[PDB]
Amino acid sequence: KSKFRRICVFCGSSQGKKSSYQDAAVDLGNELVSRNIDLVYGGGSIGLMGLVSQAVHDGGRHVIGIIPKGETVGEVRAVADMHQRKAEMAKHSDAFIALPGGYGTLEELLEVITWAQLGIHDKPVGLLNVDGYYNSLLSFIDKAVEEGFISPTAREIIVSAPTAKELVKKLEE
Amino acid sequence: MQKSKFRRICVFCGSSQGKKSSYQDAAVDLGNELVSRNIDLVYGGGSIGLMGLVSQAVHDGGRHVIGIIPKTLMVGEVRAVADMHQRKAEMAKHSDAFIALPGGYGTLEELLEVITWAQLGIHDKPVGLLNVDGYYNSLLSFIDKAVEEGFISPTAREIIVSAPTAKELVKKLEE
Ligand SMILES: [Mg+2]
Repeated sequence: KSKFRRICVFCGSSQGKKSSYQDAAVDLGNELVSRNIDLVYGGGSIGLMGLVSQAVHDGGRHVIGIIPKGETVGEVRAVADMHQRKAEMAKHSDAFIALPGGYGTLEELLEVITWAQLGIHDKPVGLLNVDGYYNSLLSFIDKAVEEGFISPTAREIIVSAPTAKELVKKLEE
Repeated sequence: MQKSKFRRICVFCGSSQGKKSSYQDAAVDLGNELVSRNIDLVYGGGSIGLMGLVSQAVHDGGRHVIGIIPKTLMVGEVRAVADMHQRKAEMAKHSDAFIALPGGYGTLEELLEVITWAQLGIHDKPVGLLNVDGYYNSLLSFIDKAVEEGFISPTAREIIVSAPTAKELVKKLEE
């Protein structure tokens, strides 16, 4: 049995131009279903977001979408604002994984990393770096670990892998 | 004869001062740019790393400085709010634009949050990067990618303004 009851997945509300990223989202969803882990997410039915949330739901697992202020599958939670949204999503998950996404996923994925670095939480954090999507952002962190702004230890907060299967294999340890 | 359209700008940055003095000079020049433009500061609230260099530079220059700190722990004014989220909200509400000097996870998260809100149209405050010796080059390239793969609209990439010096950066923010 997985040490996680729920994993908060941040990802593209857009589907992207490559079916490769779309298949990853679906696979990640099936990985949660198989490992008996439920899904926490930002809600809605659009983009890689829809796929994984629908994939997890279709597989029979529980899905919770937390929105601020398309349709959200599973249990929906509407909160005050985007701050409360990130507050809530992070207060009910046992790990955070980001799939390729845009500014949205970045910020959320970074606040959580900053929170894990500051001690606020120690949940694992992972990047599903498919087709090299996150390569640069991943080198920038290194540029940040080289110049003196991020410690080699905090850099390790970021777990990465090219596929959902292997990716979860690392978070579980 | 010159007036900036900014009552105050918010500055985020590295808890450290970076390994290159070129980064420290950029934080000093940035504060001297705000002063030279009669722009006050909206920053965190410490005396270490780059934060200290830019806030003290603005203070010495005789401009107003406001630093918001989470009341958890513990120049110019000092405010303490409940949590880290209320911190960003105040800092964002009390400033006209946003700029980032080199920094780590926290700086990058403060930045992506205000940039993301501009994307959603919540606010229209300019956001800029003080690119010291190419520090953010790879971040700018990742975004370029996040534009080619269809996750960041061609226009949303233009939210991030950037330049190698504080003067060159504030001119771009002015528009
Ligand atoms: Mg841990």
